[PDB]
Amino acid sequence: IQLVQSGPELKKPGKTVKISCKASDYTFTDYSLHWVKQAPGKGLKWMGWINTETGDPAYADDFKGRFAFSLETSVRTAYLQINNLKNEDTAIYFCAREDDGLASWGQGTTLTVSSAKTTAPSVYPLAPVCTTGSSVTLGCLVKGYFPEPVTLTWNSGSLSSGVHTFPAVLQSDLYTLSSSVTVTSSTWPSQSITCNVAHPASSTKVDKKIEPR
Amino acid sequence: CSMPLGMESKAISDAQITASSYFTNMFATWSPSKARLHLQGRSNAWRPQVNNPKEWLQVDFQKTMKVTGVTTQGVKSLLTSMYVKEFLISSSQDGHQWTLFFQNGKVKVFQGNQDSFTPVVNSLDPPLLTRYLRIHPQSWVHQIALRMEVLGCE
Amino acid sequence: QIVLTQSPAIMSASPGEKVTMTCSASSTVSYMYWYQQKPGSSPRFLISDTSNLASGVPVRFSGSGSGTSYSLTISRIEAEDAATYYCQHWSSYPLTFGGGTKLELKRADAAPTVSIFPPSSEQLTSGGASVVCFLNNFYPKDINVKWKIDGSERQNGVLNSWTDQDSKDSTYSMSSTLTLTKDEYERHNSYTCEATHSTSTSPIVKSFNRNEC
Ligand SMILES: [Mg+2]
Repeated sequence: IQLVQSGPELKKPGKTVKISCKASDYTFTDYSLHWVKQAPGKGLKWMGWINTETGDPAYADDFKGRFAFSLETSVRTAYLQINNLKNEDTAIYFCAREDDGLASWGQGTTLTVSSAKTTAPSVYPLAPVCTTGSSVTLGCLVKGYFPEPVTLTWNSGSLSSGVHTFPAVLQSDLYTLSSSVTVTSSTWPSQSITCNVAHPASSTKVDKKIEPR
Repeated sequence: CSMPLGMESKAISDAQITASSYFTNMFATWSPSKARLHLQGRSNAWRPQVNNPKEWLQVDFQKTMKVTGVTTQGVKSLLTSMYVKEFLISSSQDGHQWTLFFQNGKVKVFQGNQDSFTPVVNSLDPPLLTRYLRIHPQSWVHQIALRMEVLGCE
Repeated sequence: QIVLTQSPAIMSASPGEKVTMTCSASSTVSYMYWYQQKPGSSPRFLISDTSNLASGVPVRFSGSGSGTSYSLTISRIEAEDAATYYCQHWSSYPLTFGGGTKLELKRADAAPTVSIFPPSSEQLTSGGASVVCFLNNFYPKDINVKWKIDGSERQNGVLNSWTDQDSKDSTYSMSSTLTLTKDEYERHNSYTCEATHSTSTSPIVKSFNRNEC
């Protein structure tokens, strides 16, 4: 069982967003749907639910006002609308199919409310100085983007072992992120190691070959 | 004064809903707390352990409430529709002594459901004032199954 | 309306050990549900109806309890069981989650592997200069980095990011990034990263000269 929510959203304070939740099979009007909100450091907060056979939505106390649940049964999709956006709406929103519990969950939808501009990252290679022994650590620095997310891979994904990618840190309205990779010295610089970075929000798609100094 | 007292919303918690018996086993549980109007999922209705006219579902509002009506609904299970056609209502204020609901002198027999998905409303006239509500199925189609809502106010 | 209270908030255990974590309702519920969430992922259904394993869930998990007291047990914890665990009830309005029990894995203390990287040329061609230092695969999580330039320490311009516990080897990593101007950076020759960790009274340090290497 799968539920596929739509993608990340950057919205201006005071505007409206509509997040969707599509279901794989059609046992769809057979189970209720729930919305759950997760704020960065907090756990999970129930927003409420909607009856998929009748369309009746029900809201939790903390969400009576600027929230609306809704459906499109033909295309097996539930919706979550938020009106008049504020900073506190910034979070991940999950949907969940109730089946003697919240038995299936969607992958989540990040919402960011901010008047800040979309900014593309710069991608810098991190070559070691000079290398030393039988293994060498390389790197990649992704600097000055907004909003989240970026994806970073090494050699398109083929090099995944030995890898440390670090969560984005925010200052001042700009994110910075980095990733390290450890390989054998007989492999680099002889073989090629490329840092792959994408930032859909600014349609940015860069590849930086790590090159010896 | 015809508000949903919380069967559908669960303002009436699970533990406020009980019954003489319920149908259950390895695969399914049709417990009293399943008797909530428009509930979905599997085993989405109350069902007695066995089918007869001496069974009842009970709601304990914990408060005294003015009940102005009940809404009942059946369920469809494995392509078969089960529902209650006729029922009685009784009430108490101590959960041991039970007062039948009469009308025009005679014991009132409410006309409930004719299918498994359509909800049917029945007024309580005069408005009943009670803590404990009971519903007693008396006739039915294929099997006893019940989803319900109590309508009232403070 | 029933509130859920989970203890402990954080707890710690070595691979192979047993853990029990508790969840107390403010009033009787019918069943208790449990969920696991790893960082960056959706929550996942563990236990249906107080003690039934949800689909796909390994048998070292089990739940119990009734009335107002329930508990989850992992009989022989593994490294990938590092997560936050939530209990949840739907016995009355509103649907509620507990605030989560965070399970951290104890492992052999590990000192950080440190690596330093000079500003890239491409970054320099733009008036910024970032020096990046990776502190990888250490335990326990509490660590300190300080930057120094030709002997003298330096506090701001510094940006740090910690990883969550590795679900394979149970270590933590940290990236530190000291940002500058191309002008400021080119004034000095030696740059140094200082890792202080409870594995040693003497810090792990790495360095480079913009001369030679
Ligand atoms: Mg029974």
